Amino acid sequence: AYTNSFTRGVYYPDKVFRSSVLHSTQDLFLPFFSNVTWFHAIHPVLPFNDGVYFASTEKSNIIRGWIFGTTLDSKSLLIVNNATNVVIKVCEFQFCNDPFLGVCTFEYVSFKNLREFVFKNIDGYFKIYSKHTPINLVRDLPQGFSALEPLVDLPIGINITRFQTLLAAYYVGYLQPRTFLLKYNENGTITDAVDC
Amino acid sequence: ALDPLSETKCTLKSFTVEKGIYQTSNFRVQPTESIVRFPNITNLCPFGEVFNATRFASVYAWNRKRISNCVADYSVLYNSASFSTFKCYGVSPTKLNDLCFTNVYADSFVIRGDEVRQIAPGQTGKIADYNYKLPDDFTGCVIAWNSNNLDNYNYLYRLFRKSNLKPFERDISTEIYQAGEGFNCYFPLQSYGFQPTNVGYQPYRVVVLSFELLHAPATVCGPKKSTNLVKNKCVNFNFNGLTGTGVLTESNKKFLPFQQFGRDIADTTDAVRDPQTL
Amino acid sequence: EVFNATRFASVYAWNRKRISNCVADYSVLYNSASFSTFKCYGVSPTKLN
Amino acid sequence: FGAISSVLNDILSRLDPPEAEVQIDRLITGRLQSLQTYVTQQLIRAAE
Amino acid sequence: FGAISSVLNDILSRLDPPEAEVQIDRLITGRLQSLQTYVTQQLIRAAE
Amino acid sequence: IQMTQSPSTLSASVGDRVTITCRASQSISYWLAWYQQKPGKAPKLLIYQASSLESGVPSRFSGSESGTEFTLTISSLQPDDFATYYCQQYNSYPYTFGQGTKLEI
Amino acid sequence: QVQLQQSGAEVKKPGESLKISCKGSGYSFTSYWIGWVRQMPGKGLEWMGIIYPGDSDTRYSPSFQGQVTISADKSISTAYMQWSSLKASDTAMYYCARSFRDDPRIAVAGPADAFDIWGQGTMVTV
Ligand SMILES: *[C@@H]1O[C@H](CO)[C@@H](O[C@@H]2O[C@H](CO)[C@@H](O)[C@H](O)[C@H]2NC(C)=O)[C@H](O)[C@H]1NC(C)=O
Ligand SMILES: *[C@@H]1O[C@H](CO)[C@@H](O[C@@H]2O[C@H](CO)[C@@H](O)[C@H](O)[C@H]2NC(C)=O)[C@H](O)[C@H]1NC(C)=O
Ligand SMILES: *[C@@H]1O[C@H](CO)[C@@H](O)[C@H](O)[C@H]1NC(C)=O
Ligand SMILES: *[C@@H]1O[C@H](CO)[C@@H](O)[C@H](O)[C@H]1NC(C)=O
Ligand SMILES: *[C@@H]1O[C@H](CO)[C@@H](O)[C@H](O)[C@H]1NC(C)=O
Repeated sequence: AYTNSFTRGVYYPDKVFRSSVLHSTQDLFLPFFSNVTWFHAIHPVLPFNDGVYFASTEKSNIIRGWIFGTTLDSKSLLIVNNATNVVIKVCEFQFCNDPFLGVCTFEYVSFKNLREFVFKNIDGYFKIYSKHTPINLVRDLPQGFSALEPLVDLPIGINITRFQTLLAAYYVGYLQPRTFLLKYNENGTITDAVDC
Repeated sequence: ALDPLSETKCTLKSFTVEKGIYQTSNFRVQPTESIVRFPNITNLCPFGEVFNATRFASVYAWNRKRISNCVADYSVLYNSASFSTFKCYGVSPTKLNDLCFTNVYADSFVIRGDEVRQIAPGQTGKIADYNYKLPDDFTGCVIAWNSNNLDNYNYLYRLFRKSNLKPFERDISTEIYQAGEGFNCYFPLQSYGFQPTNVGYQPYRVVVLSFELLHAPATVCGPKKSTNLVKNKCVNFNFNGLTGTGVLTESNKKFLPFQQFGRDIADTTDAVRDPQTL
Repeated sequence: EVFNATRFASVYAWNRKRISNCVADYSVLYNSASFSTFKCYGVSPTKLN
Repeated sequence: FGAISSVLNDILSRLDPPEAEVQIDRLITGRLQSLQTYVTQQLIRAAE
Repeated sequence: FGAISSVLNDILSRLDPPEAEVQIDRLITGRLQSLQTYVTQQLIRAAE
Repeated sequence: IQMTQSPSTLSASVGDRVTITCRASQSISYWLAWYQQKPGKAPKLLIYQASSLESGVPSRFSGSESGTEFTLTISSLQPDDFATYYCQQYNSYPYTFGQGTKLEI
Repeated sequence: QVQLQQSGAEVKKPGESLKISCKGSGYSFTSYWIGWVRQMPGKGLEWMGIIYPGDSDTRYSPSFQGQVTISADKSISTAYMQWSSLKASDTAMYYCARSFRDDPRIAVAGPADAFDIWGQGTMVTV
């Protein structure tokens, strides 16, 4: 199954505020109107060649975390929150091959909703790009634009070539070093862009 | 320098100047005071944990420590004669005490004597080829001591590898020799020829202060003292290393929680978020 | 015969050997630690081979 | 213009006078050449 | 233009980046200055 | 830089924490190895390179360093910790050793 | 099972020679540095001498020049400490010393420490 990525997959390129300018950049991005793969969850480890833009269609928060590494078996990122404490580590964890939660190497303890996530490492800088918006649709990814901002900067510096979710429609579009045209509004918010 | 009449005579190079209008110089409002603006990050940084450090790792497994929420007092470090060579490229050895970085990395590793020149932007060699290479545009300073007295068969280096490794990259492998698994191809890593019983063949330890000048919330600043903030007065201001002359007025711009400062078309900083009071 | 040769000439009587019809295997020369410094001005140490 | 930074104040605050001379000379060559292209193009268009 | 060779591919196939940067800097400076002289001559001749 | 070790004897009970010193004989900052010897058998490493734990020894025995004065520390005394111990440096040739300590009821 | 198979106790008198052993079993004897440390009865150990058995690189201590000829035998794996004129002062429990291995063991395997594992101890009683 595949789908057309209309406009989603854009984030804030830098930390410099601008207003009513047209700044162009050339980095790893998801091209516009490109082919992205679709997955449904009624009745998968993929590569991470040059950055994978992750889009999540969550209804009951089935996906609770992701793994990023090479082994992914009792040896590697983990994101878990028991509704009271967000725990994120890149340890060589002692978990099963299919880790779950019933109902270290980084030695600091860190549909209705769309939880977009651009999990990328720039010299180790693991910037969390996210933006949530309410929708009402079950068919496929709704068309829309959202400028994602970095939330936390953790120097993971780990090798990411494969990824696996933790118990949605994930679109593995390998971000390519392509030139993009971005437009900042008067309020410093990206309103529209052109994959040039 | 007396009066505009003499200024006109001077710029016309004649004792008798003709009637008219002439541009002589540029009227510049001199800074009346000096403003220093830096965040409340008074937490001193443990630079002793890397300079007075008793432990150091080898080059094949060079450890890196991210530095944040620090006070970088380079005064005693620069004035100390422990630095045999202090070759700063992106910054100055004497202008370290006033700069403030947003985030920097500290790398510690050991190198031989003849390879000191190899720790520099745009260099080659055994280490710069197969063990550890620096960025061609690296900004910062290289610290190498006359560690012959300070710094024994436990210092390693690589000999054979596929190709060069990216700057600041960490590659750790203890097998898979080039040509000659338990065959002639064996352990591709050999130790240095040092010994407590053993000038150019003597060890020289190196530390590199990789100064990352990327735009970010400032964490490590020098030992500077902040002053009171005045408005509508061109002064010599200093906002986290950004200097210049201008007025500081309360702006109505709505900065986002992640966006630190703004810029104009001229790539000059148009607005600055005061680090002490947001 | 020019690098690992035993007998060599002095600087006031510097010898020269014309080299032709050769396969210049620069690989062993470059990867070998026999050269303390390789200061090339028209070429590069890695771009020899 | 081949300089390590395009902010003149940053260059001044970072580089000691010895290498700052070479860096500022590079920046001056670049900016003066660009201003020469500017004045030549502007003056040709002004002659038009 | 003061470079060790007149062919770009010859410069590339001989010099590693750490010094090819400076050599290509000299070559591009010369070639860009020549293009600048050329476009200024073309502009004044086109004005005529 | 003189070598002085303390004490001559150490009297305590189970569960007690003790702290002794092995002051550096010379500039031995980098390479020093700590040894644990039981009465009648060969000594075993406590802390080699002055910062690394050795295998085969319980964690209650530990060593520390401070400039020219180093440290051997027992966090939790046990009834079988009544023995004599020696400390040694190996940074520069030749290598020297310690003196010892005895416990009584 | 790396083991310095050190010889048994020898009971002799001053004047004659002695051939003691420190044998490698279950590993490569050339890997670990064989340090010679002397532990007199009632006191601690003492570095008496050193030899590199790889090429018979021998360094006699100043107090042992001429009276002690330390050597090594690699065929039957007997690291030697030969007293050409045995001394009553050398009656002690001799422990041939191995070297530690914690970082890049295959690289050096030697001179890391002075105690990895010792045999039953060659008790030289003169
Ligand atoms: C991350 O791991 C992958 C392996 O999954 C590395 O990719 C390989 O690179 C090595 C380099 O020596 C090659 O030998 C392999 O054949 C490559 N395999 C594949 C599937 O591409 C990658 O280089 C690693 N990246 C980092 C930064 O360590
Ligand atoms: C690094 O360690 C040295 C050694 O301890 C420090 O130097 C001593 O300096 C303090 C500071 O005044 C004196 O009080 C001590 O008396 C000095 N030691 C001796 C033996 O005289 C040094 O301060 C530390 N820090 C730096 C930056 O060098
Ligand atoms: C993406 O490519 C597949 C072929 O692998 C095709 O079946 C699918 O229709 C394409 N998606 C779009 C949106 O064109
Ligand atoms: C969640 O887990 C953390 C540690 O993983 C723990 O400290 C915390 O108490 C847990 N909270 C709940 C509500 O279980
Ligand atoms: C020259 O001889 C030395 C002797 O050890 C050897 O290591 C080196 O590889 C030789 N050089 C060439 C080019 O063969």
